[PDB]
Amino acid sequence: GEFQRKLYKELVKNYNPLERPVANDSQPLTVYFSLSLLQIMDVDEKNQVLTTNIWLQMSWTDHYLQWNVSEYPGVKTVRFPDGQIWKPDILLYNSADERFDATFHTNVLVNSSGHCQYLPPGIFKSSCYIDVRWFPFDVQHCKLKFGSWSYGGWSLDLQMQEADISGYIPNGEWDLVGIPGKRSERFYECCKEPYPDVTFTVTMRRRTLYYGLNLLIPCVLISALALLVFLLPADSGEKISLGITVLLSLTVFMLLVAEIMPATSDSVPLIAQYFASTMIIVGLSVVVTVIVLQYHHHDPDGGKMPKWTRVILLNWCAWFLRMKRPPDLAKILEEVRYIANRFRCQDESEAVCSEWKFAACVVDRLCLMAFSVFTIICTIGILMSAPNFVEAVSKDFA
Amino acid sequence: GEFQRKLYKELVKNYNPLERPVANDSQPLTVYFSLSLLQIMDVDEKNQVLTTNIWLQMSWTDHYLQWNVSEYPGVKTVRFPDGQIWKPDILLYNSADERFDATFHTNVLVNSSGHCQYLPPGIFKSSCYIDVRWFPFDVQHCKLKFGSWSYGGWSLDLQMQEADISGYIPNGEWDLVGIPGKRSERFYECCKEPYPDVTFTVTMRRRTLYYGLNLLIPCVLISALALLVFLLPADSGEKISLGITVLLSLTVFMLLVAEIMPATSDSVPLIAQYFASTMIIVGLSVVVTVIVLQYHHHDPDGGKMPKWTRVILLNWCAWFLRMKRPPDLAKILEEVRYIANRFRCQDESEAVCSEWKFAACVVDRLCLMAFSVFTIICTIGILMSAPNFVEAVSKDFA
Amino acid sequence: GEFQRKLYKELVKNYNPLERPVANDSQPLTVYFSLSLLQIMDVDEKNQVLTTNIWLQMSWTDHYLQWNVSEYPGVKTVRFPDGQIWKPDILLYNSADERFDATFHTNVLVNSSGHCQYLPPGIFKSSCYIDVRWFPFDVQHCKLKFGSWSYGGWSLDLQMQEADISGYIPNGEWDLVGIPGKRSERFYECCKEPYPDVTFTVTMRRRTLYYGLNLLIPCVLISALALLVFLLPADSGEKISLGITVLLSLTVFMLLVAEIMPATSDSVPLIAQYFASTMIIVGLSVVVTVIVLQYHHHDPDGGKMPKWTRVILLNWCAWFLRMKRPPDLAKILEEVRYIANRFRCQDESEAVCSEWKFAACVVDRLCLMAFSVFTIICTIGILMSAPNFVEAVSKDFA
Amino acid sequence: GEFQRKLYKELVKNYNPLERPVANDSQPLTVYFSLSLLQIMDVDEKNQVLTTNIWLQMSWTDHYLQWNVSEYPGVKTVRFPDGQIWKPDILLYNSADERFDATFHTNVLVNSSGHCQYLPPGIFKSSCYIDVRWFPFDVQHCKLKFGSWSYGGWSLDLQMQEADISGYIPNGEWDLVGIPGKRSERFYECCKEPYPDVTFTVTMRRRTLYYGLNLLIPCVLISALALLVFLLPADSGEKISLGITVLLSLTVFMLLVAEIMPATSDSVPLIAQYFASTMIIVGLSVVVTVIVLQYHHHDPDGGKMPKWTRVILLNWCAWFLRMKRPPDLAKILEEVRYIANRFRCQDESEAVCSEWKFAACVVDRLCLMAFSVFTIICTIGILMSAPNFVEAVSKDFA
Amino acid sequence: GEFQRKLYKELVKNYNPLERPVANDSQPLTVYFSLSLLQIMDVDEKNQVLTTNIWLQMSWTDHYLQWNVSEYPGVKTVRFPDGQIWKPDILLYNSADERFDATFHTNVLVNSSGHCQYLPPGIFKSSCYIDVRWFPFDVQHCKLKFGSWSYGGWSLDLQMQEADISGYIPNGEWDLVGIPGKRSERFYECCKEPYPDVTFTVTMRRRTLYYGLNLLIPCVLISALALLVFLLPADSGEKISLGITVLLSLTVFMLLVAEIMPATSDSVPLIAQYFASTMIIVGLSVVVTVIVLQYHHHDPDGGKMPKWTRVILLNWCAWFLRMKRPPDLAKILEEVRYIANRFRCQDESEAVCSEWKFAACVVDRLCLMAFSVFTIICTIGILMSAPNFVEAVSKDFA
Ligand SMILES: NS(=O)(=O)c1ccc2c(c1)[C@H]1C=CC[C@H]1[C@@H](c1ccc(Br)cc1)N2
Ligand SMILES: NS(=O)(=O)c1ccc2c(c1)[C@H]1C=CC[C@H]1[C@@H](c1ccc(Br)cc1)N2
Ligand SMILES: [Ca+2]
Ligand SMILES: [Ca+2]
Ligand SMILES: [Ca+2]
Ligand SMILES: [Ca+2]
Ligand SMILES: [Ca+2]
Repeated sequence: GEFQRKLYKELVKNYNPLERPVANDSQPLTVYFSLSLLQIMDVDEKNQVLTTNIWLQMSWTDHYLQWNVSEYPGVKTVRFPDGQIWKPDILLYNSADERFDATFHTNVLVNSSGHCQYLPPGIFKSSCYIDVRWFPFDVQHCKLKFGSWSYGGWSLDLQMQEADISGYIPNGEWDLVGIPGKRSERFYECCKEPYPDVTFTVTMRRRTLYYGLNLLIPCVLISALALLVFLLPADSGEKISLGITVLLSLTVFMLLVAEIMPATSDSVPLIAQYFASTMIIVGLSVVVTVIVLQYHHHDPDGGKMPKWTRVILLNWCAWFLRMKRPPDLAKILEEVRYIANRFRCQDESEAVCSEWKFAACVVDRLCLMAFSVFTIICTIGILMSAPNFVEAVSKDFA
Repeated sequence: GEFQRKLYKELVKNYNPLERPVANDSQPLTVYFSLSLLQIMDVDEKNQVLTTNIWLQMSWTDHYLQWNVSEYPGVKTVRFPDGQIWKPDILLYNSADERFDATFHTNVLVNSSGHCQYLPPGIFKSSCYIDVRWFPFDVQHCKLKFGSWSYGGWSLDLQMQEADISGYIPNGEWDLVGIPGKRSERFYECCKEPYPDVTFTVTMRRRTLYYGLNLLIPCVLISALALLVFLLPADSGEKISLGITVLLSLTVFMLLVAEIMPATSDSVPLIAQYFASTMIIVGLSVVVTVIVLQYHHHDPDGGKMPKWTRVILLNWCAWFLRMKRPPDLAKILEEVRYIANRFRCQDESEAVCSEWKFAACVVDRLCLMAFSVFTIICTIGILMSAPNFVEAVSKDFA
Repeated sequence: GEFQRKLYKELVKNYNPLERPVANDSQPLTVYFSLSLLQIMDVDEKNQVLTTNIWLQMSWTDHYLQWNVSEYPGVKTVRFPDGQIWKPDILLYNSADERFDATFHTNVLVNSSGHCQYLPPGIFKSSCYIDVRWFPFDVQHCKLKFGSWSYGGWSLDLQMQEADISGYIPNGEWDLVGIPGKRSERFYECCKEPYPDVTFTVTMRRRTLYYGLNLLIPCVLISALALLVFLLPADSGEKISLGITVLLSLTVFMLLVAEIMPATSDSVPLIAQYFASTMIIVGLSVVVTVIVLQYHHHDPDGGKMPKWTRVILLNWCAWFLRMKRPPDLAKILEEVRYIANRFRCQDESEAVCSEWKFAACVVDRLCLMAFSVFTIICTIGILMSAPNFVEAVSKDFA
Repeated sequence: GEFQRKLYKELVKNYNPLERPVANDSQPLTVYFSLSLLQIMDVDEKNQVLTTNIWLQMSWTDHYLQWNVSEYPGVKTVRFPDGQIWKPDILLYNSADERFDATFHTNVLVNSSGHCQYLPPGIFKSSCYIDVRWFPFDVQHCKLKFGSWSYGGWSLDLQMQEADISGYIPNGEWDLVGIPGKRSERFYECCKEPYPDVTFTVTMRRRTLYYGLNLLIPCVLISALALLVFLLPADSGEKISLGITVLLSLTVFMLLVAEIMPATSDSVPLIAQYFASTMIIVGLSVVVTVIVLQYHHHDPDGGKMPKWTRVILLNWCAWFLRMKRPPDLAKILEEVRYIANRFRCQDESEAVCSEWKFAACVVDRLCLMAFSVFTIICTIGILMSAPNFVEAVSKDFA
Repeated sequence: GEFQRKLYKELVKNYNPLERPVANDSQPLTVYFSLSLLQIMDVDEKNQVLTTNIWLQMSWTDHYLQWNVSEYPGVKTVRFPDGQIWKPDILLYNSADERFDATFHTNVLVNSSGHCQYLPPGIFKSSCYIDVRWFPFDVQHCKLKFGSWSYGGWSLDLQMQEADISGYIPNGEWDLVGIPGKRSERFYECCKEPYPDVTFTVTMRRRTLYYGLNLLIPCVLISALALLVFLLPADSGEKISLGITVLLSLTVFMLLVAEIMPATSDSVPLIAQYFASTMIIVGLSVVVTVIVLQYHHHDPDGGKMPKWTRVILLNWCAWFLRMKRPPDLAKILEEVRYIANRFRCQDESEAVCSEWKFAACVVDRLCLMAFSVFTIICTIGILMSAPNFVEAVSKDFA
């Protein structure tokens, strides 16, 4: 209207969008900086970059944008686009975005007293260190460092307001514990003046329901299935087939864990050593199966069973695991004697083979017990060694 | 021409593209906002972002862009590019695009009465919560929240017009149920004035023909093939080979389901638990096969069959499943006696082995029936537990 | 030079780049629109977006850009960049690009008579419906809809010129049948004036040499190899091994077909049902192998062969498939009688087992013939059911 | 300084950045165009797009940018950014980049005589036809076509200077043979004036060390391992296991070759037919193994060996491949006769089975020789059929 | 304020942002160039491009931006955006970014003496040669070449300041040894004037903990498991099954190494030849297993054991590896003689078969020892042949 047009023409006249809108040129300009977290887009641990949707909030007082409400009836707020009024140069210090700004420049509301208000949105890409030591029971502290690029503490001092949690969309993968912030002053050995900045520490923890059901339970079931080799009879030649097939199945799980894990080489991930232990147990089960088959397929009278081997396997382990089984009339006679002698020799050889097979079965059951104990101990210890494991289980699975 | 050039030179003179084109500066400016959905580009459930091709429609009245048709014959409409006339700052609140605008700024048609008209296109990227609880029988309600960034209800009030469905290209993957909208007013504890906005809720459901034929039918056939282990004779040593190979085949299906599913950890997807049940059934079939082979390859006289084992397997289950099968003249005689005695002992051992093998076959058939029942029950229950399953089947497969 | 500088200074003076360059402000401005297709970048059937390299061609007459050649010797053409002279706002209606323009704005040549000429290049991203019903023997009709955004038929009427095929780089994957176009007028229930637009329908067909050699021939060979199970003797326990391994091999082909196919759920792709039929045949071969092994490994005297089973398998199918094979002196005698009686019983059991094995071989050969017939019929019928299959084969493979 | 500021203020005055800087407006302006290739970023054969880092070099003479060195001491060169002085509109005709320009606009150095100099860098994306007929022994001729967009030969004629090879970073994958160029004139049937352009043909060949060690040697070793089936004895039932496993291993190599090859359907790649031949040989080896096992597991007296079969396998092939192996006293006698008669019958059956097994071994060795010859011939012929194969081997492997 | 506005209005007046701010127009302008490395984003060896987050630091003296502090109380620093004051055109020469600039243009602080200060951030993408000869024990020297685009040494000479390591975020994958820099002058055969530039050589080494635990240890364990074939008895037919399965497992490791390695064909990577040696050892183990099974399954009296074969295997290798095992009354007699003669012949054949089996076992143990030695030697030699292997192990694993 008439009054709004007159006000807009009056305010722009003799206004420099480069000068700091202070009335004395020496007193610092107080700028209240805060943000409003909306959602966490994707925590890319591969490149150690955090992508978030954040609405910044800046509020300062302008001395040259003040008018009288009575003299200009009706109009109470004026908005200026970029390049028309002075704005603070606050931007993310650790921004990993290519543009390095990642802010949509909107208008700046101005009240009758000149109190400007700036709410620039944007999909920020911060760069924070991401440790995967306790993956997937992981808690991350990503930091957003905001501050004026070319203003000191005696010209533009930052004042902090608490972040706005209201309106935050809950990310499925990550749970937001909170976003505490702190205002800090950095000094240089030039001028003895502060360089304040406002930094917000995004504290988030990873949810383990999806990662659990996709990596932990399948691994446990696969290891328990690999333990089945010791129950198959040695007569059927499919023991090492099952062992090598279950190890081949674990290979693709190892590949998946490698593809989802970063290339960080500062610590060993918990799930990495868990999978390593599981695959090592499977390989040792394969070796044990080879030994058991070597015992089972022992040549008749091809060797002598050692006394220690007997007294251990056939007695002590048998009792421990409840085992129980450890003229022409002369020529015809001389000819028929050989058949029965050969049959007796075959029976003795069969008895020796039966002893060897029972020793193999004893080794099978002993290794079944030992590997079950090892698998249970390794799984429980590795899973419960992670901090806040009980909290994550009670909050995800329950 | 002459008249059009004169009109363009007259309208621009003494015009501020920053002022709101109201005649009183206090009466609110009515802006009619609506959109025209064209197609759904891609529903990215991984990042919970919806990509759509939308033509916005804005219509307001400008007081300073009115002329006389008689005084300017021929010209009835004038178009101004960005930065030359005032436009509303309506933009998507929950836009996940990096630019946060995602609108191609076009010209604004102006009638003789000053009624402006704005139709900015753009590939919007909204951020909506996407639940995968009932995947793939899934219905999504994605929300598009539009509103003025820096205008209240007493200066620029939004009026809603129904979305334009005409011209919508049917997306292959998703079926558009509809796009209802609502106008809501948000109040602050500052000024007791409304802050209206227009939000459109895109209601879409996923089609299950592709997902069905790629995930459900192959899984059913794979489970039915895994059930074949109980039909193979135990004489051929290829039972656990088939079982472990079919489980290895299910492993890649699990990997695919993990790759197409988001990392959301708020609920267990229906197809996720379906695949888990199928693979658990396959693993239990492998365990049962191990038990059956242990029964089949039982050493002759290496143990005693328990009385309960006999009375169950060889009688009750046999009847339930229709089983039927549960001087020198003295020396020659003494020598030939041993051969027949050994043959009789071998025959008795063979009879015991036959009893054990029949018990193994009985267990095989019992487990075949039990696992067929379990697979059918699990598949039917999980598939029919999802809401609107019948609608999706009748609309996709028929 | 002097004359060119004078002409440039004269033309710009009193020129508005916003007015339509018509001499009467009521007669429509004729704009001749045409394009010049250069190459097809990538037909992304996943998102139903077509990417092409197109040089647009626009020609209109400007009334205010006319000068005298004699008065300005030497200079015959003047070029103005964007924002200096009026240009039509023609753009792709169904553009799926984020910028929605995808045009590099070049200069506009102007002749002495004011006939402007505009050739803006650009990598357009159109959105066309892509059906995969007859994949890979597929013919696509993608549509490029061009028209003025904010001009009617009484101010800027579009005139169509045929597309320029000369200079088109032949895309390897797709063969360009042609690009016919049509000019259509859309009417609104407001003003009874046309809204013309020029739309070009890109008609292209997919070449099947690469898709053939990568998907069809390997599938045929894999199915023919799966047919080999019926030729292996049942004595060697590696039948179901071969069957399950060939099915596992087909699994990755199914995964590839799923990865290259869109998520469209409006029709079943031809190659999809072809692969489904092949894998179903392989699974049925596995089931048949299980049945054959069940027949082969039949216990001696563990059951009675049914009369119908005999009269079918051992006679009718045997003839159909040319099968041919369907004091102390008393004690010694009484003792030796048992050995020969046991041997006779073993021989009878061996004869019964031989009958069962011959029945298994007969079933093997019958199923070999039946599955060969089924595979041939399914492959030929599915491949030849597609339209223009003969054209694609004669144009790709020959 | 003073003189530089005076010169800059003088040159800009009465200067139009739109006019061609010629002194007569009819004589053509000579522009010397050349480029300086730095590196080849990536040759994307999938989309037939070449990405290169190129520094363009343009030099023309400006008539209005001449000053006196004595009158302006110290200053000898002036630089103007974009939009301040006239520049040629030379750009890549076949640019596949979305922006279609892909040039970073820098300043233009001007000497005292007005000789301008322009060196705009940029990551160009040209579109060249890429044939994969002789992959990986491939030589590509990608073309970069540069020319003025809206200038003829009588206003702006292009003069060519040889490309600058100095400073070219050697790309690891591709070897740069050279970049010859040619200046050509295109005529239209309008005006009988040339339209010159400068095109540079980038001639590059692919290095085969990486592709060799990753695709050729592994394939050769895999085929040689597949040849081992004929050496395994038929007693162990693991022949077809090895054959089908090696074929399954070749399947992933086929998948890799498909993933690295474009979708071009104009010719069959050399490595494609090489892999096809290798996999066909493996499949034929599997079929031969099936035949050999059918011969080996032949039922005793289940058929008659044909006379031709005998005279070939047991004699001619045996000699060719050095094979060598082709009252109560009556009752007891009548009872014991049967045992020896049965043993004699078993011995005759064993002799027949031994003949069949020797025939199977003869077939095994014959097929070993034949398949070794076939594999060697196919590999050598396919590898040496490619042109410049010897050059690529001597330059990569040596 | 008043003084700041007056100063800003005074400085801009009669200022040309194109002239070099020197007081004599002949003396060179000293520009101090330095950078501040923050983090290494990703070292993409595939395209030989290095992505880093770098804050540039430029400092020069401006003659026209000097004012009096006393005359303008309070204001001590003024900031000008892009296009308002002269700035050096320093940019990365070897930038591989599409924009080629990759710098966020910020304000330029100016002191009372005119000493400007420029700190433009940006995510630079340099192009450096990346050799993978010693992967993963790799040390890279990537070079960042900065220099003025269109200024010589007599107008704008570059002065170098050491790079700022403080504030560098430690990248997980790469360890930063240091970033030494050097200032060099390039001369042309035109003018005998220097063209200085400042280049920083980023020296970084790859950490081997992740690559170690994912590629080296699994390969060692897989090779050691492949060595287990020689321990399995030949009676169980699962030797070549284990060998071919472990080779199939190594196939996916080869695929992973190919996917993570660049396409460079100038040298053979260390891990590439390591994996090649491991897979060659596995293949040779498979061949040895085939030979061993051929020896084990030798037909009775189907050939004669060579004298050299005996004296080697059964004696010398047996001792080397501690092996130990290398009227009617006439008719009945004549009938019973045959049974014992046949049994004696069978016993002799069994003895020959036992000799062959012992020879096979001797070959098995000899090959076990030989392949263990070969695997150990190859692994140790290849791993320790890389330079700084001990440093990388002591710094990553310890
Ligand atoms: N999560 S991970 O870091 O990617 C990962 C997962 C599993 C795994 C490793 C790494 C390697 C580190 C330790 C052993 C090695 C491997 C293995 C291979 C063969 C056998 Br027999 C036994 C064990 N197991
Ligand atoms: N769709 S999914 O969420 O990716 C998915 C699919 C299948 C599946 C799971 C997850 C895991 C969760 C439950 C068991 C576990 C796994 C499994 C592994 C070995 C055996 Br023996 C039996 C069962 N089955
Ligand atoms: Ca993530
Ligand atoms: Ca999707
Ligand atoms: Ca495609
Ligand atoms: Ca490539
Ligand atoms: Ca990397």
